[PDB]
Amino acid sequence: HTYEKEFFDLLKRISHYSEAVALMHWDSRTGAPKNGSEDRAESIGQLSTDIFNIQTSDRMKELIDVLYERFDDLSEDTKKAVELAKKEYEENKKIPEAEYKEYVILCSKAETAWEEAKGKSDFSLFSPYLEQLIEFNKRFITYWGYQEHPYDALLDLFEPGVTVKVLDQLFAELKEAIIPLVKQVTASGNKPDTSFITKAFPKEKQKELSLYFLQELGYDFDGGRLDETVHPFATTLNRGDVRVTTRYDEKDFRTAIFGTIHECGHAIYEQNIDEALSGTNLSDGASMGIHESQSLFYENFIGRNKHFWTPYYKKIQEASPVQFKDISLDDFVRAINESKPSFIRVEADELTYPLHIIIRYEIEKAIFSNEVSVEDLPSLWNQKYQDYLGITPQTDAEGILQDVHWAGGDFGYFPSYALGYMYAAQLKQKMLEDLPEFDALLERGEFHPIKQWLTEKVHIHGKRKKPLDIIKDATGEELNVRYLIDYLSNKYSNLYL
Amino acid sequence: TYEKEFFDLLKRISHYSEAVALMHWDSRTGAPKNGSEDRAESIGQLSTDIFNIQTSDRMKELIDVLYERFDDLSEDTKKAVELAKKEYEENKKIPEAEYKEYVILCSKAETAWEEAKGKSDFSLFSPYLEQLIEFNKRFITYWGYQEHPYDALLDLFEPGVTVKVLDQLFAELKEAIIPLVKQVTASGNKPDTSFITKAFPKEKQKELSLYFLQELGYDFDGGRLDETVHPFATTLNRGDVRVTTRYDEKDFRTAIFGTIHECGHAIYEQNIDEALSGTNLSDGASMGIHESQSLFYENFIGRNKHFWTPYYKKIQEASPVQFKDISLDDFVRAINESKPSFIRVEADELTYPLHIIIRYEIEKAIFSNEVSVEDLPSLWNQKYQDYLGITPQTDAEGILQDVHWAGGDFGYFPSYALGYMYAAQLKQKMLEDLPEFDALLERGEFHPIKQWLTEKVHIHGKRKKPLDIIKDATGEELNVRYLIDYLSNKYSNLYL
Ligand SMILES: [Cl-]
Ligand SMILES: [Cl-]
Ligand SMILES: [Cl-]
Ligand SMILES: [Cl-]
Ligand SMILES: [Cl-]
Ligand SMILES: [Cl-]
Ligand SMILES: [Cl-]
Ligand SMILES: [F-]
Ligand SMILES: [Zn+2]
Ligand SMILES: [Zn+2]
Ligand SMILES: [Zn+2]
Ligand SMILES: [Zn+2]
Ligand SMILES: [Zn+2]
Ligand SMILES: [Zn+2]
Ligand SMILES: [Zn+2]
Repeated sequence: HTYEKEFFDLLKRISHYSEAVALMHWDSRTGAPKNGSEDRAESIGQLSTDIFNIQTSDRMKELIDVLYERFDDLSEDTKKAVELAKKEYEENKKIPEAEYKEYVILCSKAETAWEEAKGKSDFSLFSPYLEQLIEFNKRFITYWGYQEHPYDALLDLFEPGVTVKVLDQLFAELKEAIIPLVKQVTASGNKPDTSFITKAFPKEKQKELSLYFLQELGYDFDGGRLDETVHPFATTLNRGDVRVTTRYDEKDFRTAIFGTIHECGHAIYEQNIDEALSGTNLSDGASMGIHESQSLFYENFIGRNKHFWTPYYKKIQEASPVQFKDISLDDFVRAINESKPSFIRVEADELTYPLHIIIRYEIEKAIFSNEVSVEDLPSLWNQKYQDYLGITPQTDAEGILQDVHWAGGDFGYFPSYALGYMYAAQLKQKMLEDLPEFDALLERGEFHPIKQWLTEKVHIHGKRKKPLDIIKDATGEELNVRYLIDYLSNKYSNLYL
Repeated sequence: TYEKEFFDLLKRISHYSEAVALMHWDSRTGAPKNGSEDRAESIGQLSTDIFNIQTSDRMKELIDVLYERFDDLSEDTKKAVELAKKEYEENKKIPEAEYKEYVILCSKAETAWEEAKGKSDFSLFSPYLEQLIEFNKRFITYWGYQEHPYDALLDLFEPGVTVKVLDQLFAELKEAIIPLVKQVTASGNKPDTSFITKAFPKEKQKELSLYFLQELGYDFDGGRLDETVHPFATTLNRGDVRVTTRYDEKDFRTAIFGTIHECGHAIYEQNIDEALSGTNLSDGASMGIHESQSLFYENFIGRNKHFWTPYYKKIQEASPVQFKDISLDDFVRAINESKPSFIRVEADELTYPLHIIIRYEIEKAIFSNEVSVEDLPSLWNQKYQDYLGITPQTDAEGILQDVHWAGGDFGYFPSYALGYMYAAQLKQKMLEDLPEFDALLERGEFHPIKQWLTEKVHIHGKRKKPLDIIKDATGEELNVRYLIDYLSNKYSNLYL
């Protein structure tokens, strides 16, 4: 089919602009000289609008139309690809190209601005951009339109189907189960010694471990690389180039470990999406939610599984000797999985983690129903952390400025971490049927069985299935919170109670 | 509105260049080998994207409309359009589909080249060197030429330079160098060069390179230093000119002169009139003029023994065991040693030109179809014997030595000699306004020298042509005499 090839040719063209775009973003987070900032933001905006144009072009629209009528004579991937392109057409089409362009430029600038604001713990430096980033999104919500809550317009950008109504009901149950559970954890003298955790752990050695764990867990270094960054992230330049980045803290080796493993999650996913889909519309994660189910599956359902540490603790002890000298493997894991309310989401424990997502969800729900101004955000932010965690951020760096998501314009994203955590919980239990020897594998430092399970259930499909079908097909039951609640509940009732 | 729409196309090209530059730089500093293929494609798409703007019909329309209206355009705009017209006319002779696959080939070929050099295996790079040469022979056809077919490629870098010109030009060089080296190779004055090949800790070298970069004027808020196989300097945008180097713990010289050399390109790129930023004119006047700046920094500063007066203290403290009880005097005497060798990039001042000539003739033979790919390693090793009296034992130190070809840079090499000549001329003339030059180096005060180079060379960007740059700066067109005298004198006082 000629029209088909002209269609995929265009996507593959977009594919290349994407690599250039992702590299520029990655380069900006790994050393790009500040003097080049302005032109760098300009170029990212140009190549982004290029992609935008190829997707909003009359020709693209004609190719879609034609291919829809001949829908039956086409293969599965082609059908899904055109339906996907059709939505992206109708969707972008609602936005003035001149606006998308300056927005993209603003994001590139806002993020560099943000990186500085956070490093200095300066809200006022970021504030100006935050106001615009939002002002743009409010406007975009108008252009796309919505059915219930205007915030759904943004939620739909990451989890098609997830609405404010659906989330309220679900975050309700999480509160109902986590908060009281976290109170019990707080009301006990079972607090495990964690003194050895906050000691000095030489950076150079943490770097060795992160690289090591990556190799161990299955991250392909021939198709990736590890580098340092203020805020860890994983990006896909092209199917053969999926990079991850982490952050080291000599007073908490944990941050790098779980951050690296977290990112390793996304990477593994990306490094296993069917190669046939490469260069196309469907070579991407099913949704942030399903993507986060992979990062969280690795970080939490492996990295935070005590058997995962049996074989590796020997190394950790040798990397920073004086610190873990005479610390029991048993004490070590108990120290790692210490649950207690803290300020940083990225570094929070498994039990208190969901609350962070909830806090962000609600603040955003407010920002887009015009209930809060940029000026009162820090105050609103701090209040929520008190309501759900009983602690109040004292600095901007550990407060509102903590995450990069807003700086990049990613509003409506955060809830996907919650969902992702739920998906991970559900995938984990169902995986036990096929791999009962799970904990045994971790102790043997054997991860291909687990990885393979995920590749066939999630990875490989890429965007050939939607989240709903991904989970129903893998566990044979739609997304159900009970699993996460049971996992968490059962796990933190034994460590403390 | 025409002039505006015109510069708007140029700025549009400028952002594609950053993207391309970055993709290139990234592929030389870490990019995963599995994204190798698609990386080539993206460079190709983005490169062809720039090509299409320069060859578009609307661009040609804007070109003509501004020419009619010429006399009313500004000096910058005039030159901007003259350049746009040259590239339009030049690129229009090449089939788009072909430039695209050619760009993709260079990207893939350079990747294959890094590996071939690493494994010292020519067979791995041969399949590519075959295609690169083919495309270009074919390009000579499209562009056309007058005297020698190689003239079409030489024109890509040094407009106005031809085989006739270079033959005569190099002829005088061989004549002055060859006998001069015999002498140096024939004297019991061989400076002691034992402490050089000692072990110099890589991590320490890196500190020095960063130190010298700061000293010589490189702006780190506008750039960065990173490692690579083959050092180079690139401009992503006016405020992002990066430089790379290569550390050898068994000869610190490689990283030092390598960095300072790249610093030259950078100090230049970082001083082109900002007004030309985002345009057609914000670049080097030509490869020769660029190599004139890198070579001025590398040789006329780095190799002027006075340069080491203020820094020799640091070199000793970085690797104390190595330079323990070695006189500053003996140091500079060893640094500027002159013995025939295999690697151009590391070759000494006296023998450097011979390396360029060897490549000049080889390339000349290549495009006049007087040699096949299969026979190049042979011919190459022969010339290295013909001019240096030594034969490469591995293709790594032989024909795989430099990257240029893998990158599709044929007709580029001569520009190093022209730059070296330009440097020699700029130098002697600079002595007129700066006699205390050697005094400045002893104090490590370079601002006087940089500012001179900036007013005479950098600031202009592409506003002036090389012929214009040199005439305006020295008062006379280019002249080999300055380089011959400089080398003649300098290396006669060392050994003879
Ligand atoms: Cl990021
Ligand atoms: Cl981002
Ligand atoms: Cl194994
Ligand atoms: Cl290169
Ligand atoms: Cl002296
Ligand atoms: Cl190159
Ligand atoms: Cl002197
Ligand atoms: F890098
Ligand atoms: Zn994540
Ligand atoms: Zn970002
Ligand atoms: Zn295995
Ligand atoms: Zn150079
Ligand atoms: Zn002297
Ligand atoms: Zn290159
Ligand atoms: Zn002197």
